[PDB]
Amino acid sequence: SFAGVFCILAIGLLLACLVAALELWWNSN
Amino acid sequence: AMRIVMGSWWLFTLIVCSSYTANLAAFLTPVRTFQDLSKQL
Repeated sequence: SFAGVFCILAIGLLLACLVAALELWWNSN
Repeated sequence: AMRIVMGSWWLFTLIVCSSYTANLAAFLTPVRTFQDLSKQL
């Protein structure tokens, strides 16, 4: 009952760790 | 500002998916039943 259901759940973790490194490198400089 | 954005409009659709998800769950709904042909299975 849950196949493409949790796909977006990981996609949010993708954009999470994406901007997590992205703005951190933009702001630690 | 722009750092506050990530999971927000993510939840503007994921919970909607979840609402449609939990929506459908029951929409096709000695003594065991009431009809003799329903007993035949």
